[PDB]
Amino acid sequence: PLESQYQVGPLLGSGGFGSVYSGIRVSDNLPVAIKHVEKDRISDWGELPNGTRVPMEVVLLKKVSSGFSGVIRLLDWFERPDSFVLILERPEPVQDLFDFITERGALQEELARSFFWQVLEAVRHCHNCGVLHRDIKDENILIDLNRGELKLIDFGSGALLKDTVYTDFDGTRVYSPPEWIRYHRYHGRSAAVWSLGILLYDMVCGDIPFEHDEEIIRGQVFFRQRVSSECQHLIRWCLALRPSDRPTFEEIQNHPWMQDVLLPQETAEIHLHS
Repeated sequence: PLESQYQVGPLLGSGGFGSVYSGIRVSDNLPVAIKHVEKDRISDWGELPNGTRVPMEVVLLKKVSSGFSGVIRLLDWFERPDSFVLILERPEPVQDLFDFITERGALQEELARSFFWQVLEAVRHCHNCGVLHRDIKDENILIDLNRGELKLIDFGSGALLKDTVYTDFDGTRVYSPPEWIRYHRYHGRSAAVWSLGILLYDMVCGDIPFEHDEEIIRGQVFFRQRVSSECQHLIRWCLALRPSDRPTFEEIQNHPWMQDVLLPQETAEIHLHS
């Protein structure tokens, strides 16, 4: 019954995703995030096993809800006359990867390795559960600063994972692959790998490689910071113009740059001062 369950706090953020508030679960003082989405602004709608009409986001979150801490967890949701309200886990203290990179600059490679591996494990979990996120980027990744653990957030542009072609997209253009820009056609996993290349470059360089369609299409990658030969190779591989030339998730995690990753806790002790 909503009001008697949560104590609503300050606005955490807003945007294409909705409006997200800090909240507390009254029953156990649990930190939560309360995300509101207007029905009018809802892209596409889904399908609960019981068959009520909910936004796809709800569908996707439930499909990826489990013990695994690499993806945000949906705890409850409500329907209102003009909106849906999502109760989500909130780590505390937390900071997003965009803010982290803004505050700290280009990340040491040891750190970018730990973070990127964890992103890979989380996207693999999504795909495994039939979910394609479709907006992988620094802003949609939270860092649980205590545990050195990353969380994927905002599945509001996601879809069910299919093996046929997608002709629709509404994630972040600068993270979208050349085949979306040129043809308005992509395949889930290979588009995901492209965005993973953009994000890796973002971590090691402190900014994204392309701002304009022409740059995305041309595919030429310039390194503005000192980046190791192996990291450069991995990044350029993910950012292959032909989708079919892109690494599989397995090929990425077998890549030599990806060897000897730190544990999340190790990562926090060293790089998060914990």
